[PDB]
Amino acid sequence: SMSVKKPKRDDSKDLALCSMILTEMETHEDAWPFLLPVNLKLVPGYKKVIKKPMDFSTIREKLSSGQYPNLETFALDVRLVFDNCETFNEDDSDIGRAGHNMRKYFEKKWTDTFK
Repeated sequence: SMSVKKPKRDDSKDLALCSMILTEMETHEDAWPFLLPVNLKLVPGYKKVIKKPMDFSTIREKLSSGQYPNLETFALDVRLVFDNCETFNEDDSDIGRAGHNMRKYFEKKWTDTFK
């Protein structure tokens, strides 16, 4: 509260470490469904159904331009990519499986780096 602060958790490396994680996700073999924004003209249903589209290229641009105020807003956009994928894709599809694999991969890197 006013003039009463918990000790300062060092956040000075968070930008670098989020960028490293994002690189690792970009280079995973199963990242191909997530690299670029879904083409809203060519994928029926996507525009109406997926209220907040998100992809790794869009995260990378946001990261590079100071649009994440802290590491939790970064994790929220990564999870959004996989939550969108689950909303639109059957679990037993290549893209559905890709999304489960990537979410697992991300959550381990997240825990190992920051928890």
